Amino acid sequence: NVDNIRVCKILGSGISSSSVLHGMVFKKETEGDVTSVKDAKIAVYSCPF
Amino acid sequence: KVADMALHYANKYNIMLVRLNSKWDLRRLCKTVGATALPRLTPPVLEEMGHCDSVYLSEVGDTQVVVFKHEKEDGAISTIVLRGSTDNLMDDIERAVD
Amino acid sequence: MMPTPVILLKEGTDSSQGIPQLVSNISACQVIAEAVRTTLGPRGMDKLIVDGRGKATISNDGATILKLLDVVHPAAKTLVDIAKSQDAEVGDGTTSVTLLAAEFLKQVKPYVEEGLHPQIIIRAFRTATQLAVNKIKEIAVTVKKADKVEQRKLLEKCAMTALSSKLISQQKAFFAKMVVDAVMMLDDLLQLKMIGIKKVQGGALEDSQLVAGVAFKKTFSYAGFEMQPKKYHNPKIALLNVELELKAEKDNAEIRVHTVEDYQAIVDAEWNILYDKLEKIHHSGAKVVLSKLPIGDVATQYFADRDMFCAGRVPEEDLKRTMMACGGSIQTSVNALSADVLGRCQVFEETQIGGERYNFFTGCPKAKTCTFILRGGAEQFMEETERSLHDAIMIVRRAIKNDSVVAGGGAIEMELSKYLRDYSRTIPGKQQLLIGAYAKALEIIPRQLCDNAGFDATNILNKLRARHAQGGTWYGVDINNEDIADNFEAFVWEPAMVRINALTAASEAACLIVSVDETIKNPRS
Amino acid sequence: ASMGTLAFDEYGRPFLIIKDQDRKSRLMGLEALKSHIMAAKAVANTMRTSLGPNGLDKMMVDKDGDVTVTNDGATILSMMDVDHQIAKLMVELSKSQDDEIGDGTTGVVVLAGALLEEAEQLLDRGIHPIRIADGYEQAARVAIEHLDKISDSVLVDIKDTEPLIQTAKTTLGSKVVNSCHRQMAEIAVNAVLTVADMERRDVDFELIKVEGKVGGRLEDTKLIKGVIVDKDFSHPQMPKKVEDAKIAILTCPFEPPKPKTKHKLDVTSVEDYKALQKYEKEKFEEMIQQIKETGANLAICQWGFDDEANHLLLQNNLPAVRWVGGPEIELIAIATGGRIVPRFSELTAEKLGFAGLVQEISFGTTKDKMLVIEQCKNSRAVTIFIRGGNKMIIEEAKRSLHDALCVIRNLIRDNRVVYGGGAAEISCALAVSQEADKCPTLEQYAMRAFADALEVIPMALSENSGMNPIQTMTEVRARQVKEMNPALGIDCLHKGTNDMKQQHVIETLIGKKQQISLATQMVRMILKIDDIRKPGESEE
Ligand SMILES: Nc1ncnc2c1ncn2[C@@H]1O[C@H](COP(=O)(O)OP(=O)(O)O)[C@@H](O)[C@H]1O
Ligand SMILES: Nc1ncnc2c1ncn2[C@@H]1O[C@H](COP(=O)(O)OP(=O)(O)O)[C@@H](O)[C@H]1O
Ligand SMILES: [Mg+2]
Ligand SMILES: [Mg+2]
Repeated sequence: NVDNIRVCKILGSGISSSSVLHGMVFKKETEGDVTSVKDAKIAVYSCPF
Repeated sequence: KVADMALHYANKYNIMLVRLNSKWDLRRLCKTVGATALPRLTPPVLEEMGHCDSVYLSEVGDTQVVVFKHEKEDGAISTIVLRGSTDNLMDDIERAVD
Repeated sequence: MMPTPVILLKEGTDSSQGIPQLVSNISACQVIAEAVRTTLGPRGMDKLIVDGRGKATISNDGATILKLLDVVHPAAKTLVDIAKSQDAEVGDGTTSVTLLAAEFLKQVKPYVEEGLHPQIIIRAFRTATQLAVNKIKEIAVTVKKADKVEQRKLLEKCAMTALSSKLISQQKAFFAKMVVDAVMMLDDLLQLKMIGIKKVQGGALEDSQLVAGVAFKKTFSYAGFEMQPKKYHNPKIALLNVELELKAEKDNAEIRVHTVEDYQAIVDAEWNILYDKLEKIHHSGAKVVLSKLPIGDVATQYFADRDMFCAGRVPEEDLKRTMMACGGSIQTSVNALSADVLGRCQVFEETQIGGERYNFFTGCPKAKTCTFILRGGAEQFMEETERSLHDAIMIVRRAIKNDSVVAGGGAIEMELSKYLRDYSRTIPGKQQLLIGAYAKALEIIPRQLCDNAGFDATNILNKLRARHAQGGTWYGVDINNEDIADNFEAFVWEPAMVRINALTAASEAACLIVSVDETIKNPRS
Repeated sequence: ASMGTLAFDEYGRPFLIIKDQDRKSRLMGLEALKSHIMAAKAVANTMRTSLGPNGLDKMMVDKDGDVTVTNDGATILSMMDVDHQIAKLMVELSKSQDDEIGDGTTGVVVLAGALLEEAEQLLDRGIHPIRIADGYEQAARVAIEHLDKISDSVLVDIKDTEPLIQTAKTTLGSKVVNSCHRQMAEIAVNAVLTVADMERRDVDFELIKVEGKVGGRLEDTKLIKGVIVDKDFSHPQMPKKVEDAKIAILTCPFEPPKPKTKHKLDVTSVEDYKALQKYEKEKFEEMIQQIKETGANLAICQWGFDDEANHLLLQNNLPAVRWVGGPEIELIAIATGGRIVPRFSELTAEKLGFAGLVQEISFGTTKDKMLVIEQCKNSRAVTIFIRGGNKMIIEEAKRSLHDALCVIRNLIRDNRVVYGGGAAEISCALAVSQEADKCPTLEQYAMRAFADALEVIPMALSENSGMNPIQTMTEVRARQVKEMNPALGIDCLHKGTNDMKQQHVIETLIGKKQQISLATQMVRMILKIDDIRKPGESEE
């Protein structure tokens, strides 16, 4: 599937510094206070919280 | 959206909140994590619960990003982080990647 | 040009191709560069730009000046883009990137004019840039002692060097000490939003202060506010996201009663709801109450009667900073106001600051934030002060990430130019000319420094070249002494990544501009 | 000398760099510095005539034709309709001096103009503007240190207010209210001292109410240790004067209660109607009885009330005032010592404020009434009531009294003073000149220019008073050098002596320091700007 490859464009460090991440990157922030999880257990809801 | 009471109670129980605007991103995240997009606020069963090696907030350049990182060399969806000194240059590199 | 009955593209489409359009692009890049030339170095000047609305802006910052210019030339916008990129990634050197890119283009302009294939120029630029970046990484001075005093001195020197080009350069030592102290209190991410910057008009620059805590302006006090005490010696702070007002329970709530007793009961129930919230807050033991949401006059008078302090409509960023400084939690509900979710600071006080009232939270021992209070005689004075402090803060953050420094004042550019010339002397000769042009273009920085300072640039450049070839790595322009000096012992220090990113971005922009052979403009819609 | 450059390419193809570049304009190099210096000199020369006791006023007219006559430099520059950016910088400088100190807004503009005037010839002699700015900065440092050295401390205690009276008098000397000079000075001192936290803390200005009504005489301006209110008694037949009034401050309208939530009371039978009417009548009677039970004599409300409550208040010998503004409610509660009560159910005797006399005041053949609440026990709020022959002198008196209050506040913050009349500038210039004799040659020119620019204040004072500027300033400087007396200034009022310590001309030290600092910083900014890019489109 071609759409399974996502491209994130973050400006500044020259194209030689690009890398490949096994996952996804979203250009946004967390709503709450917790900002890092090491054993994530994501629960996804399509409805408003 | 995220309600204020819900956010406060999530902060009380040490739960990370991420709000995805586009349903396409929600579907892609569900694919790359292994979770099912529930339609209500019911607790998720063990099958519908998604898993990932690390979720964290980080800053690249001057933009804050949320990263869903897998340690394994596998996954339904993989992403390429393109850097560069110009928007047009990154767009051209994206065309080459395509 | 025979007029075809049906033309190919839309009428009014403009196309320019070949050597002339590339030469025009180089000239446009030169025009963009010369608009920021004089703002380089300790003798640099400021630019004033007035927009259509008549609101002027004054800045020494290259990225700000370029953004305020309404650049429409497609090739010239690349310089603005790389200036923005350098500002984003590093935060300092937004003038050096543009000067270097335009100098590269100017140096290779004669070769372009005589039909040289641009791919050769692009390859030569990439080779030279790779070599220069490797040289910067190799010769950058790093101290592997992990000494706190040494690290603090390194950060202070880097901040001073970053600041010694702005209108706050006279108090650069004072401001650099303040910036280093501010940055070192951030925990692990060094988020900019955790460093508040408040601009209060009136007062000297030396009146600027850094508070080890949080401070913000008084926010529309209601009646009965002046009856509250304005100083506490060990307050407990109740950070809240709650509207303490008499209002409808919900926007869609409707009350239906058919008895006057029920009418009175409903009125008393609304009053009892408000008083229950207020009583829970009061019995929490807190003395200072801050809310992200409005606090009504009834609640203000209630807190005044209890010798408490209240403040509503506090901005969200200020509340987050207060959280980080005091160590509580923003509560949307008051049903569980346990002692752990309550902030704590040694001294809270409301004071007069130059014609305005501010709330001061000081004495926070576990503080992870700070607030800058900048004093100045005009709005643009404080704005330029804020921009300069932002440059210093970014430099200090990057230096915290990695402590590798190279002497400034044109020393690093001179050394790189010497290295690149020595390399280019040992290659066939088609690439030799272009790499030599790159090395010559690297000399723009000390030349522009000398030009801005008013020296004779040629003699200083000759002395610098002789010193570098004879031996000596960190010899650069000495502005005060009209001469050259060892800029490493003069503590003209900048992080290596500043020059690394500058060279990388300038090379990428020059290659992108050179690679273009035709420009086509469609008619506007 | 505009629109940057114009090339249209060597090959003749179009060369468009900046949007609308053909209509924009720019100024580069020393020409920009000269234009900025010219604009600043024009502004400062306009302003310098309003400096000192003999300074003259400027009659300012706004868009709508309203006219204000004033001597305040900050007000003059705020109402001025300028377009030059450097003029706007001068306006911002004056406003900054007003905000931080409150006095000296005219001095900073003149000092900055003089500094830029000297920098003009320094630039023409071939000196980098940054060198001039650095020399100015170090000269200002020397001058501030000298000012700290030659300062004097004064007592800021209540028992002996004479130094405070003299300082306020010196502040008010240049204003039109000097016809009531000592009276205004004394009322300003008393107002500041009344509302002030003792331990050198701030003086909160919203505790000072400045109110002005036309008519009467300027000498009739008085200090009220209470509150003046634009309202009056609600019912025309309640007494106009209450003695030893026990105030009852309320924020609940004297109306039947109404829930905030959307509510509907259903009437389903005649019994429901009778019960509703009885409820209304009993609610009115109950609220009046609750007010009366505390023993109150006067009732102050914020949201007004209706006819039944008004007549019940009149019938029960309870004069009342309605629709009082929130700030006035707060001031009344603070002064009288009472507490603001949100509803009648919480009204108790301990929450009643006390006022010695509450009176309604007439103003001649005008039908307007205003309420006086004075003779409080320990009033922590004060009010200044200004009268005059027209609204222009009333506004000028308002701003002059504001200047006096600001000066006394600054004295509270720091009690060190220096003697004005140009003495401080002369001493600072002498110190700067002495230091320049030891400096290396290149910065010597900048320091000497700074000293000459400092010397402009005595020149302006002497010119405004009709004396010869150069001769008078030179004689005073020679006298200051020959005998060590930094208190010798320009005898503006021709009292026959040059010793300002004897003449009681007193200025706050922090005011002078702020003047010098702000002037130096703005001059540094203006010197540092070398490029202007105006749109130049001249739209409508
Ligand atoms: N004290 C100094 N002596 C010599 N050169 C300096 C000094 N301080 C800064 N510079 C040089 O001035 C150049 C420009 O710095 P600055 O104008 O502050 O930011 P930018 O790089 O964005 O123009 C830097 O390359 C630095 O090497
Ligand atoms: N009685 C006086 N004799 C001599 N000089 C005076 C006297 N009163 C005021 N001055 C001087 O006049 C100058 C102008 O004061 P004023 O116009 O009131 O405010 P500003 O400082 O804003 O101009 C002051 O610097 C002061 O030194
Ligand atoms: Mg810099
Ligand atoms: Mg004055």
